Amino acid sequence: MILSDKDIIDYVTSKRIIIKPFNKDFVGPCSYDVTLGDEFIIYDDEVYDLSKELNYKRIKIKNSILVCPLNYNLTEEKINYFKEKYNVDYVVEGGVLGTTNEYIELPNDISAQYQGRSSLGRVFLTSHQTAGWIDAGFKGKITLEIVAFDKPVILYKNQRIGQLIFSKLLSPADVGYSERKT
Amino acid sequence: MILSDKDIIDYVTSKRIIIKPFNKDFVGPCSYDVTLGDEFIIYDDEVYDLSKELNYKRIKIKNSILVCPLNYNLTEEKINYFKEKYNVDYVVEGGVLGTTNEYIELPNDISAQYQGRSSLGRVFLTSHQTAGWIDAGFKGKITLEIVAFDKPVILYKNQRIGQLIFSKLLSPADVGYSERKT
Amino acid sequence: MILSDKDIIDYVTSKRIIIKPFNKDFVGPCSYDVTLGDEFIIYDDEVYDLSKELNYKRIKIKNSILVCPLNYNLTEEKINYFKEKYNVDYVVEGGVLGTTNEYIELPNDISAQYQGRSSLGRVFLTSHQTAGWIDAGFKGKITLEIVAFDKPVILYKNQRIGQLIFSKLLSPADVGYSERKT
Amino acid sequence: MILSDKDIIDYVTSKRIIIKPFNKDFVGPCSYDVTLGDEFIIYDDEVYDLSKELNYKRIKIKNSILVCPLNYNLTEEKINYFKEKYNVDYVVEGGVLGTTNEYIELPNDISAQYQGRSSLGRVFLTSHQTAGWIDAGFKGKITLEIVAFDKPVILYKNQRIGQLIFSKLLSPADVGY
Amino acid sequence: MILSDKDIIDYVTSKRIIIKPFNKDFVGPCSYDVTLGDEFIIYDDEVYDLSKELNYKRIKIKNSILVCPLNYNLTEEKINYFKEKYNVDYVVEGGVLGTTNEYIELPNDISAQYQGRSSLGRVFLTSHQTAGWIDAGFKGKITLEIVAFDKPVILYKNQRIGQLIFSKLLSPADVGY
Amino acid sequence: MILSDKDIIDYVTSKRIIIKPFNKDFVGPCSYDVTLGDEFIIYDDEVYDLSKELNYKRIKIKNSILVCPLNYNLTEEKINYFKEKYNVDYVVEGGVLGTTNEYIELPNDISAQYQGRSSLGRVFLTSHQTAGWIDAGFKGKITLEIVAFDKPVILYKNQRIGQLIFSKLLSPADVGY
Ligand SMILES: Nc1ccn([C@H]2C[C@H](O)[C@@H](COP(=O)(O)OP(=O)(O)OP(=O)(O)O)O2)c(=O)n1
Ligand SMILES: Nc1ccn([C@H]2C[C@H](O)[C@@H](COP(=O)(O)OP(=O)(O)OP(=O)(O)O)O2)c(=O)n1
Ligand SMILES: Nc1ccn([C@H]2C[C@H](O)[C@@H](COP(=O)(O)OP(=O)(O)OP(=O)(O)O)O2)c(=O)n1
Repeated sequence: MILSDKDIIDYVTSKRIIIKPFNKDFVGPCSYDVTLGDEFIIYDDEVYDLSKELNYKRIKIKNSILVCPLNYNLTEEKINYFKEKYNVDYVVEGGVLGTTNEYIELPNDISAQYQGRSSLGRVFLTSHQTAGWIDAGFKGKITLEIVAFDKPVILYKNQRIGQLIFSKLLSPADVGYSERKT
Repeated sequence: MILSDKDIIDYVTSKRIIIKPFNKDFVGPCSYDVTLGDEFIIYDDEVYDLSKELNYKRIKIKNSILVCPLNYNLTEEKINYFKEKYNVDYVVEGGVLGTTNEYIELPNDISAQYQGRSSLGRVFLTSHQTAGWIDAGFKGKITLEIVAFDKPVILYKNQRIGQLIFSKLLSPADVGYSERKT
Repeated sequence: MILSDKDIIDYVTSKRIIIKPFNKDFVGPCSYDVTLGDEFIIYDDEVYDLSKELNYKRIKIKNSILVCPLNYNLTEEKINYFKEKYNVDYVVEGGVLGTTNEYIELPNDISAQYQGRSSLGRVFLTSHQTAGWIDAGFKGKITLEIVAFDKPVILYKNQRIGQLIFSKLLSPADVGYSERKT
Repeated sequence: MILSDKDIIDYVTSKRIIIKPFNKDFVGPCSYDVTLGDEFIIYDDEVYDLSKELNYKRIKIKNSILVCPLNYNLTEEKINYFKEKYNVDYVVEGGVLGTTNEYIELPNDISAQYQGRSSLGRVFLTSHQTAGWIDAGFKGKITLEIVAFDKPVILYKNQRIGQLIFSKLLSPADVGY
Repeated sequence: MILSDKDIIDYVTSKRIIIKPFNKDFVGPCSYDVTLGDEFIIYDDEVYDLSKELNYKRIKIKNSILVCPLNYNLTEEKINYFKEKYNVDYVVEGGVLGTTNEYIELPNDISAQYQGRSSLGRVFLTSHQTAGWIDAGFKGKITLEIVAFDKPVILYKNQRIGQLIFSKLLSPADVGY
Repeated sequence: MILSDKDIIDYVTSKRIIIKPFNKDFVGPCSYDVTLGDEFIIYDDEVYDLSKELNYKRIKIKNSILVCPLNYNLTEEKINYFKEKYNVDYVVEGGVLGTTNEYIELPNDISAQYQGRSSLGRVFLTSHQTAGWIDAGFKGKITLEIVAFDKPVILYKNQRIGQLIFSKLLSPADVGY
């Protein structure tokens, strides 16, 4: 069973589900809208080998960024052309990592799924390529995997980028660890 | 909890969930198969800026369409080559918008998720790049975001293209508005 | 409602849900980790027409494989360069079919969703492009659709590749057929 | 998860839950009202020994019955007094077994609970001694255990006597029997 | 699906479930304790005929009441004996209607069941004849059907008398009434 | 959501729900049958005052007990008559407290309801005065409130006396106590 708006409000009110910052107007019929942070990550390696720590570069946009499909063959000329014509702060091609502004904490009886917003899916822009299910007990912001599959797409800082859908677990889960006191 | 075939039939029978047209043979163990409409949309802009109304072209296929991966570099020669060799009515590359033939209406206690069919996923053809969850209270046909990630794929008008999975909400949702009478 | 770790263990113990081979340490708060088999499939056709039986080649890796994004333009020189530098057994570009080592059987009251692991999504590598919901009653291994969307990614035989999330059905489903005896 | 009016309607429509006879007006927010049959059973043995076959007499009423609390001492004169004053066809004291008019069949994924009617509870008349849960897979009419705890109560043939609350099972049961 | 302490707290906080008055200390693992009001109702007619309007007397107690089993034969001397020995304000035999202090309102997606307090059950005192399920959409105080089955039992004004167990409905009900 | 036979089996196997002793044959479509212990408690005070400590006598039977309705007037001759005719070890009238043989422990996500056996309900014998819901987190044997409402009923040591219906909680409870 998926939590409706009424449930989302209840759980947030009692702190069963943490959402920071929380915006009551972001609560939908059965989901909670999340927004795009201004910090992005761009990898800098020939190939990705998870056995190692990948090399990357961190950038912060003032207002917007243009995400181009892979192999868009971006040149210095094309970049300045886009920045001037569309007033974007940064221009990237291929995959780029983003983050939600929202930090969340899930209880042991709730799992959440993140999904990119439909209006962006409509222009072939995704902010997550996997199902996006999150383990009960999870604490943190949501990492976004942004990729455009047709034409370059303009994304704006703080814009609604996706939604979290909350589902009840059949039973309380062992989140992986337990803590007590002296 | 996901609705089984028995539940799907019940809800459709009592009009709790509207599906038009409805085909009882499209009801699976825990989903409902939907079909591909003959109308598609192709955007025509350098970049996609959601602040504006995107430019596009509407096409209607007589029977089939060939969807090629992005940057397939389609030329007039290649198009006629495909149309003649595979008898396809249209040839496109990159993302293309489609629609289900089916129109649905969801009650305030049901959310639905659309997923592209497995047989097509098996050939790297997707008709939705996001989770595809639909808000309770939704009314309308399903918009498809079609993209091929390996080789061109032939799609046929009216073919089963995906499935809707229905989930119960924990509580009735506020669909966003309420209506009364004089 | 999604099954928690406690439920997963219960169902596996009573054989309601079959998982072979089963590793108790693969049970998470609300999912079960699956691993990557050593056999892969690569299609060999100009276009994919589902009306026919697609041509393909089966390969078996000794330890690892390098999955490059589509149109990576792999040459014999580049392949030997990768195999020597990263010690990979095979080098492929575009979509490649894989399989989980695990074979599963789902009861008539459970549906499962497969999702690629987050650590790999983080490097733009997916092992399924659709929602990945599996019908109740399903029996078999999970077919993986592997695609890299940014840079080549190294995958290792037997590594955890994704997770199965189990959901209860609202009612028992008709899996499609029934069997009796003389 | 208790079935709401809409769910009850759905399950009856698809024959997942059988209710014969069925009246849509008996469907409440989350229950289905059942009615009192005209047939009753009165045990005639000295004590109840479940290890033995119980003797009883079958009683059928035309319109109504007066249920008196145990030890009401129903003399021959008192019974006639009650029949003429309240127009009851039969007068009994202590326990009496009745039955719903409705015959039901439950699927392997539903369990139901029978509850006596609220209005009757308020006059200390009960139609069930136990909680009233009915196994998934059950088939049959519902046996009523009628007892009055304060003063005599008149029951009418075919009157609503209680309700069935339907609950979903977490998983399908093995209704082999 | 029965609501746990955390759920009850949430539903009361957002006013999905109304409970007036409300005391957080009455919230248990999966129920909410309710208390006994000082007002009771005693029927004064010879028999219960639901087809007619019932006559009754309104009784209000200051502190406590002694509930005796039916046919306890409460002579004038016995009543005074009980009042002086147990300091009860009123002595009654057989059934007596009471009410919870708490007024509740249930949403269209919740049904509740009232259950008599365990400690009282152990002394054979019941405060409800039926299963106790309350329709989704219900509004009002809970009517108590009090009867003692073994020996007289003293009940105190405002004491915890039972509990409400809340259950989720599978779907929203049509609480038009 | 009520647990089905398969769920009960799973929860007992993983020790989520403790039942000692446990017999797989007692698992029904959606319940678990419990049995009658040989120990009973009979209160010996004039009235029940929960504000005070209750006096009682401990009774243990070898094989069976005869439960008579209240005010059955069990003279010395009547008792011997019943013992010799029905081979019962003890004869009591009114309420008697019993206990299940089974000891249980419930997890923070399950609540259980005890219900008296159907066959016994049909002979107007009840083993619980309240609805019977048991808090999540509970540990212990189940106390039985036995009362006969029609005629004397013979109960046998170790016989199935009722059943436990297990329900899932919507969320985990805070079973601190
Ligand atoms: N008030 C009642 C009483 C009984 N029954 C039904 C359900 C029971 O399963 C059946 C009686 O079965 P048994 O005669 O076999 O009684 P048992 O005690 O021997 O078995 P069980 O405990 O399963 O009822 O009748 C009913 O619908 N309403
Ligand atoms: N112990 C009780 C008894 C009753 N009620 C409430 C719920 C009932 O719906 C209402 C009584 O309604 P009616 O007077 O209309 O009784 P009816 O039998 O005629 O209708 P119903 O079967 O719906 O109760 O009072 C309650 O909260 N506690
Ligand atoms: N038939 C019964 C009666 C009681 N109990 C258990 C569950 C109760 O929580 C406990 C009795 O607790 P108390 O002695 O504290 O009774 P109280 O009324 O004071 O508290 P509570 O209302 O929680 O029971 O015994 C049981 O399993 N079966």
